[PDB]
Amino acid sequence: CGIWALFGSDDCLSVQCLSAMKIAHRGPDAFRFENVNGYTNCCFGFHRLAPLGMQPIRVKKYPYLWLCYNGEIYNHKKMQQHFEFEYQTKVDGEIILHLYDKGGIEQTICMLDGVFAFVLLDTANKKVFLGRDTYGVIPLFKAMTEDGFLAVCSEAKGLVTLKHSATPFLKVEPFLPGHYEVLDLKPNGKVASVEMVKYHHCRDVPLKLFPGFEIETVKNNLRILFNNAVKKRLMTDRRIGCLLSGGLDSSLVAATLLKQLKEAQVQYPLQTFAIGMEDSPDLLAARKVADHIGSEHYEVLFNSEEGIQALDEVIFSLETYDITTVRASVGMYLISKYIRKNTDSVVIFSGEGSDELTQGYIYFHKAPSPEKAEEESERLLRELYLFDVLRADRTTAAHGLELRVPFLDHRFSSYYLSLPPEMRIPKNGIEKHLLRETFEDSNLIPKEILWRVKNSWFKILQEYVEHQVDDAMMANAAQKFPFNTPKTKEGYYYRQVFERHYPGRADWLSHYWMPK
Amino acid sequence: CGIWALFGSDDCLSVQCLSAMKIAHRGPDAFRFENVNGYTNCCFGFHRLAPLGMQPIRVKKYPYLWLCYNGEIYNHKMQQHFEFEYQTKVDGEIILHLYDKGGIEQTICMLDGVFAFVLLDTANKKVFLGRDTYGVIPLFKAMTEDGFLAVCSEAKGLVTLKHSATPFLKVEPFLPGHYEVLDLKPNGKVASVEMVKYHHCRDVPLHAFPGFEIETVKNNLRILFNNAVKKRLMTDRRIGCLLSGGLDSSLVAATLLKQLKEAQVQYPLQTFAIGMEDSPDLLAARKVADHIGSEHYEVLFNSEEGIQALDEVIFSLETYDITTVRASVGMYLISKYIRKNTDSVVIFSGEGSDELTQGYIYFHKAPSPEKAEEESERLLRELYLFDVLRADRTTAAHGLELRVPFLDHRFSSYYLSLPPEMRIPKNGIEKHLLRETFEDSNLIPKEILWRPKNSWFKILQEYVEHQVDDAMMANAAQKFPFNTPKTKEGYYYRQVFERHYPGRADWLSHYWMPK
Repeated sequence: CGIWALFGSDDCLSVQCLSAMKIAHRGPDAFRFENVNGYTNCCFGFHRLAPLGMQPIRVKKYPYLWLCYNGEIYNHKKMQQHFEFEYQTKVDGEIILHLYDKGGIEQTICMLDGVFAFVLLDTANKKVFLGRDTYGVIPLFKAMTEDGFLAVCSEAKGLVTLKHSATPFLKVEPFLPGHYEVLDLKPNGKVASVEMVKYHHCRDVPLKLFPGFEIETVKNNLRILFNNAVKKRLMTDRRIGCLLSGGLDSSLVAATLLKQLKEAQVQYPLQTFAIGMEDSPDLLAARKVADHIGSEHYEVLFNSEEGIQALDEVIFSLETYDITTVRASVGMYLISKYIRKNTDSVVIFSGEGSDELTQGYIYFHKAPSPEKAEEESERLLRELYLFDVLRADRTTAAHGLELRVPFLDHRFSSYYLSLPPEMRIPKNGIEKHLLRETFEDSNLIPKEILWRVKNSWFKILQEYVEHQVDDAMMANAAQKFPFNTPKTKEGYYYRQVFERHYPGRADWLSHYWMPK
Repeated sequence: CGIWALFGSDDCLSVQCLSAMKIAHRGPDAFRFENVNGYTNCCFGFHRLAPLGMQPIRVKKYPYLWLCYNGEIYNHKMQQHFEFEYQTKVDGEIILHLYDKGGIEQTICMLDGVFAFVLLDTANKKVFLGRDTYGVIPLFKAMTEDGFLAVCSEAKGLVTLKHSATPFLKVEPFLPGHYEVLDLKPNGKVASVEMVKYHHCRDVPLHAFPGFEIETVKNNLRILFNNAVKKRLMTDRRIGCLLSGGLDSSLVAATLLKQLKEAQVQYPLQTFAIGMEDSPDLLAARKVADHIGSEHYEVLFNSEEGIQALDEVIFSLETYDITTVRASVGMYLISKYIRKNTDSVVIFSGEGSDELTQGYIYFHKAPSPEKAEEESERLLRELYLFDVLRADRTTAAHGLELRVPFLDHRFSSYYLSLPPEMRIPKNGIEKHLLRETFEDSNLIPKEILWRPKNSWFKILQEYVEHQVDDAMMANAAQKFPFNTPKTKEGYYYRQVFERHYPGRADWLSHYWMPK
């Protein structure tokens, strides 16, 4: 789904509908453009994927509450029962209105375990509220003007097109994950920012066994939390698939997903997807996992020409120029296109965030101290809304598909980060040793995968960019891209394409990778 | 309230949204712009006039029915007769409750009120377009041979539309009294299937003295006029009136005030009269207001504003007819004054009396009463272009509403069913039956009931005399081949209309027939 708001508008709302429709790829099934009574300058916009729920949500009990949200709140039945809240509509996000009425904005955002990005408007109290998930899933982009012009969109493609007269420059920036912004609605449609507070994560009480921090009492808790995350991500009326990259995280996610699906009396078989080159070891591992679990495996053979042609599309969708995310997202875009075309699975489960939480990266072997490794992991999790969640989310949503990341749930990630740093660090030369040990006896995935001319894909990209980028431009790039100057030709070409699609807005990224 | 629906659109939808906002003046409170699931090419748009609804009506009992209408029916509270539960607070949902009951022919023939609706049935794969018998609520359709369809309220919301597959699209006013059925092809585009008239009264059997003697007809006419005013009274907005100083406006104002007093209405009636300084029409309006006690607001509009409002009047009225523009200048000014310095939205006016009651001066020179009846029926059929068109385009242009009490289905059917001798002028005075009907109720002073019948045309001609050169009137036969203006005023109106609406000048076939 795609949310969109235009609180404050000196221009007409018809010239500003093209920007709203620029994110129509998120849901190509419905679209509603609606204004707000008394504040006709401010409007809304929603896109839906897959009967008679739509947005904005205006309920009879709260006539002054206007909510435009996209994502999934998993603990809505566990809270509509704890506090009786009659829901007029079948929308998952209706509980946000009730929680806001009951206890304001601070308590309506800390009890939404799940992924979400919402815009809330209160005419009675004359206030506007924004929100994003604590890890950056379900992104949000905000554009603010000193006059009081406010814009919010799911992606940045819906804000750069927007025209605001009486102000030459409009600043479009990604909404900081884990934050809520309270702004005051002036009686002319404009807004004035009143506060911006980070609510961090939470460890919800209404969600078994959590004795302490012993080795045998940690693996059991990790298993319980992972299974609970998969179970709570299961809830949906749409088909669920999986992306088998061949790694430990994807294999564990697929195995647990299959087990919980079988426990949920689900009729459709699970569809696991793998993308790679011919006879690649990753594809072999994915096929081994699929055969071990018995899932409908769909292998996609990567051809370099398709990636070369789709470089521009993936740069446009991802809205970034970082080399690593583009290289890792070209294949994800292709596999999402294949899933949309040849299969009927929309909900996609991936093991994104495991490497940045379970110390899964190679350079973590060179951490001077476990505390440094923990700090690096926390920093990666904070900056996850720009590198991997962006790659796993924008590319997935570019084809009308939904993303689920069980490794990025609040409870399991919080418990893993609360573990002593001596346990998260690699122990016997293998990264993420604790996660591998926690599933030794469950027999979820084969043992050889549990504990585990060279990669001839980046060579094609390197040679293509080298042929397409001149050395004189690279020398000139110091005075051509003053902010985040590319150091290689690949970065230069990615930046060139990104500026061609988005001119002058390159502040969305400030670093690349690898703090060895 | 304005409605704007697209079917079979191929040139996206965001670039086609700016055409809908051209009718935002009808309702400036809210605005919706929806789509059709499975038919993304099709889209809907509603402009609401003022708490929680919009009119892409989808009722959970009929998930495949999407209705958009801009009007108000007076027979919905048929709900008691049919025991039809209504999910929403709108009075158009019953249309769906009727469409499943008996189709579209029976639904549109039992709607007592003004309406122009578009309905989409996905299950039956059809689109239905409807308009009232006298066309009080406007409706304009633009259809291409490819399958494109654009149904709006006014025409200003369709001339902006773009067809990337056809150079020219024909925007024509939907006929007043027809229902149109179109087959919904899978590609969103719609072909043309059927278009049948439904005419007039068929709802009076299933909802609420024979003879033609002079007393019985008078009693029946009084009863029907009172019933029309009473059924038009129902609304949540304030009710005003336009005191033109004539018989029809005075009668409507008196009956409206009497019913409002019978309705325990707290707010006083607001009667508005626009005219020149010290004019007989304004004096008559003041006399009527004093006799009935309504709060009277008088506007002494000067020639400068009327001249400066000619462009906007022609833009809103979408016509180049001389008389329509002449009356529409004053109607537009009085509507602007009403919106600006008054909280009254619903307006009552006698638009349809001079045609249905044969109250024009030239009706005296009638070759026969049958000829007069035929002329009156011809005027009623073309009423959606001259008088109703102005009374709607100059009212909805300021976020107001028009409630014509004289063009009631039962009242018109009974008046037109009378012998032609009674309708014709009796003693050299037109509308004799209407005047005799209310001669005992003491609604309005006798000096105004009788005595049948302000220099604004002269300044209009003076302004448009040094604006159309004598050379520009010589080539009018080669500059405006269709409906060539015979006067300089008509040439000015036509040039303004062409500047606002280029090429699409076939909406008005004739100009106006005084005989």
